[PDB]
Amino acid sequence: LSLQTFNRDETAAHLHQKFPDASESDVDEFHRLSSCNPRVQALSLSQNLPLNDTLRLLGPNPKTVEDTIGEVLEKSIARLRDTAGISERAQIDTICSALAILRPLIPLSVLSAISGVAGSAIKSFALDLGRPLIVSGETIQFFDEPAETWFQRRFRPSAADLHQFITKLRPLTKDSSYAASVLPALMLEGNQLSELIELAISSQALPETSAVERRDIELQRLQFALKAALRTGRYQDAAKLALKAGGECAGDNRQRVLLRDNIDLAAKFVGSNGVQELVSRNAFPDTGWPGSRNAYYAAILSEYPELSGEARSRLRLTMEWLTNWSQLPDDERSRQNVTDQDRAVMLIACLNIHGAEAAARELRRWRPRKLSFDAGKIVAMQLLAHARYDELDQLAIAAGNDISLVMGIVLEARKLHRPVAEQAIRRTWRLLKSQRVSIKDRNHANNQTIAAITGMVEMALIQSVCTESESIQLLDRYLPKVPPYALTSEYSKERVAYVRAYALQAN
Amino acid sequence: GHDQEWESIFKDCDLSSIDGISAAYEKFRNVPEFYSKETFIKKAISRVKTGKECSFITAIGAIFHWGLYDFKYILESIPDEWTSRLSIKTTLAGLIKEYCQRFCMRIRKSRVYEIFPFSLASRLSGISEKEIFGITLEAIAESPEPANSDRLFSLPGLLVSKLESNEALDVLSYA
Amino acid sequence: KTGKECSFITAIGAIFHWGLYDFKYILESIPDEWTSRLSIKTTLAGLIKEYCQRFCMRIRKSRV
Amino acid sequence: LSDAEKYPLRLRDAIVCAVDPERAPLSYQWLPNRQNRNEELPNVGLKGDDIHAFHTCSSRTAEYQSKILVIDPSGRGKDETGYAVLYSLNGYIYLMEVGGFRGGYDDATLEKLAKKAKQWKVQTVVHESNFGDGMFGKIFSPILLKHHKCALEEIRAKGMKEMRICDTIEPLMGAHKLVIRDEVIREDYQTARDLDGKHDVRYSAFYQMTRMTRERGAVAHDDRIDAIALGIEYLREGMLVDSRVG
Amino acid sequence: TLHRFSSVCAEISGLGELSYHFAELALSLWRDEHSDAQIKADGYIDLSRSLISLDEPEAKEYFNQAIEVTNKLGDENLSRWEAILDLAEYVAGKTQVPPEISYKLARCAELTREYVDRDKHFAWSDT
Repeated sequence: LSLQTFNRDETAAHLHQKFPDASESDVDEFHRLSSCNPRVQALSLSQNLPLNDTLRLLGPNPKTVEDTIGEVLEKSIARLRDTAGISERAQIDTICSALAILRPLIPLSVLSAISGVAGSAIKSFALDLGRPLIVSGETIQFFDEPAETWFQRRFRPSAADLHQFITKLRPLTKDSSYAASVLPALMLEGNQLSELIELAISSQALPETSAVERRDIELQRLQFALKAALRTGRYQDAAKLALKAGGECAGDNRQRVLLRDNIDLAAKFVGSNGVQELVSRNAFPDTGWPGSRNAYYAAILSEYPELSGEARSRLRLTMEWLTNWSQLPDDERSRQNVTDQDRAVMLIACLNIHGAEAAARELRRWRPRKLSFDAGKIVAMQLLAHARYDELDQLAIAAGNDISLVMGIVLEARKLHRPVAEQAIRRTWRLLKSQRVSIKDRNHANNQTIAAITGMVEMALIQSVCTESESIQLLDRYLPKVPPYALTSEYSKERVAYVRAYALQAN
Repeated sequence: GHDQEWESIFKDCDLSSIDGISAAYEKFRNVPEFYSKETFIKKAISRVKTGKECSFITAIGAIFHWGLYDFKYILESIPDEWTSRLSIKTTLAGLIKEYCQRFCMRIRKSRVYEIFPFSLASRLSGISEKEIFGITLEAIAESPEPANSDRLFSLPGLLVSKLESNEALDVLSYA
Repeated sequence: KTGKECSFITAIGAIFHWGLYDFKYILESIPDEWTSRLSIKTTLAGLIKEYCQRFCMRIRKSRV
Repeated sequence: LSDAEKYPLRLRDAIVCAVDPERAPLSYQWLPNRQNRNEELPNVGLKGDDIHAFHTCSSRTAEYQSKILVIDPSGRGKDETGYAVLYSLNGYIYLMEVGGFRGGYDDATLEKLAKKAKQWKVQTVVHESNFGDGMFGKIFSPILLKHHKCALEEIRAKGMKEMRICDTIEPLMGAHKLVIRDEVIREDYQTARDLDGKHDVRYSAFYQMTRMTRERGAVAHDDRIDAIALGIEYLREGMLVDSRVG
Repeated sequence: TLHRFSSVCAEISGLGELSYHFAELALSLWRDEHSDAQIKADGYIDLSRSLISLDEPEAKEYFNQAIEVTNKLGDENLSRWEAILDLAEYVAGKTQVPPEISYKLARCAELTREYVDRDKHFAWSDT
């Protein structure tokens, strides 16, 4: 018989003993980041740290208290060797050699095949050693970068190990995208150079897979055959390979930005395994302030329920970097631009993980209230595309007195002929009637005030929220008495809004 | 003019030692005006004693750990008389090899602008240009980093020194 | 109904576990408008392969 | 006759004045009239484009808010490197020099540009960047720093250059926010020299401006008006700074 | 405008077929002609996004086209052309050259002039 690890309810009943008021998402984050292992949970909770620090030390790239890297890890691995049985120590050394050479998302089956060790021994080794390793699903990972670098320098394999790994690995390449992607980097180490050259030059086969994976295998083959050709004096083939490889490299670089900028489609047409592998390999580049990547990684993970516990832990890591940016001097801060697209993706991530109200609170922390209008249009477009009407209604109600968000939402909702929840429109109509609004551009053109006011009036009319006297008073407050310029320029952005507004006031 | 600024900068600065060069550079930095590295180089060459030049070249090559662009100045500044002595030639050959190995992912041959003057370095050191491209290529073959697109589209301009013309025509027809 | 055709094709292929002769009718019955949409083409391309693999000992080319 | 939409840009819609280098009036009002029309400046514009001064302005004067120099470096082959000098105050944008130097990255051109950055007491140097070139700033800065010191900043723009120029200048000129220093109109017209030194109007900035169209075959030469467009766009977008509280 | 029509007609009952029609017409205006790979890659993304609420297996295929098209010509030209010139001016003085190679070099020069924006970025005299 076999005995089974904790489920979610067991972990919740464990966690509420120390912190009897933790929320569901805290239970989710604590259940994911501890591999459902009771000893790990007890060991972490025994420190009597605050709750947020207890979660933070289980997250990616924790506080590097070690001034001289790798010191305690050497002792831990030595002590693990000394206490093991006489049969186990070769297997421990083999696992150490195997982790130093593979690409970073290792499935346990391939590691078991190439090393010959049973999977449960690998899992028990990783549970004994603790951080920097982690086991989740059927995958092994490192969670800290200089620890990983020191490990890859300290335990680099020998020639006989490499020969065994190549011989074991090569038959699997007919079925696995991972094996086909990994093999050339091992052949370059093994000095099987000519086989690598003829592997890249000739039309050697591939497993059945989508385009996003096939591009990777093609590029890796070319990139390592170039090195082999230069090492064996095959200069004509080297020049032809360089010309062939430049376009593939540029195509990969152009592909990754396209995936980054279109999270809504990318999360849907790529499976969850590919989504985890994109984060693991660190594929997205930054967008002008040093911690930007983690904003998008938080978003794309949040589309899947079962990855939710990881998603929060990435979002938690983002708010550190943003905090640092807020503390720079003004001249330095003026050189690190933060765009409205970033605010939109952070708003989407927080809405998916926490809720509408917690999403709405953070948008009020940015000082010029123009920014709420800018973010609100993008969020409304993304939500209306996928027919998520009730979530948009909840976000509209939760906005409170931050009327710019509502005025953006109704402006985007009017274009697609969708209704909006009447509670928020009644409240914001009540606020509009008595106080100034001006969505002022820094540019002296494309002032959006007329379009937003007209959209509000159209929405109020179609729902029979207001009287016509109120509408006349409101339009009369805003329409200029002399004609503005834009009526006689065919490329001025403002023209159609004025034509619509004057026609509506006249009728 | 401005001579006494120089007479203050080189005050007790032993240019034959490593430390005196750094002291002189800090004295140059003390009153921020007229920054032009070549002027400091030229004057320090004007002040070195007889028979200790090679110490100066090795020191000035070592101290500032020169970037990609700046190295051009030193080769440009050496007096012609110094070419008559063979120790100087072998020292310059070693210092050229140091640079060619340190920046193998960024050296290229261009029509727009000449970052590194191959012909001048070749004449001063005695290493022919066909050896300099080989020194760059073997350092590329050893390096652990992957290449970028700009490195990949400038390798044929280096590999072309190896090929016979009948092979280069095939490469062109392929391209 | 519009927008659920591929579900119909996959279902009607799957349910009856068709014999050798009967498969002919399905290809014969599909309307021409159905050809304009790329999902339908990839679904049919997926369905042909299973037939070609299931009956490899009986498929032949004939004049009669 | 296509006279209203063949050429978007007209010289009638901008103020020309001999502004003071240190203070300027805080507002202006526009009315082209015989009293305000100039008659002595050379004018390459099409028939009916007459240079006019302002009609009335405020008596209250203050120092300018920001001061930019813009550079468009020469590409492949021999062409002139373009540059422009612009300041700003409230909605108004002031243009005070435009011209060009012929050559490459030789020391003479860069020395002249550094001295020009010194002469007007500029505050920021801005330039266009393309294709991952990466050279020009690294080359130029150690030459600049011995004359004047300030930050250097790159941009890259995208799309149809002709439509970008038209769609940048036309909203600004329609709001009549553009004030031009007087002698510029002469200086450009004097400096419009071919390689041999012969006079040729095709190198004049205002000739390039008045023949601009929203077409891909619009004009063969653009080196000065492009620097004007990038200066306008940078003064338009660069003023914003955000903050976060909590 | 066509994308907006495609999106709106998907929610109205009984108008669904037009959602395909307005898509294909929108494809016809730019699929045949020259443009860079990024501008082309952006169009299939909007085609894909317009049809999500209606027929998701059809929406997937335009995403596959968007991923596939990114290999083609783009900003990386004028780097490739310099390598071609570096080869050609090495081989030029030494041997006889067949006429068809010389013809194809000029044909590709005429092709590569079309993609640049400003004329000053193209190497006339060297070519």
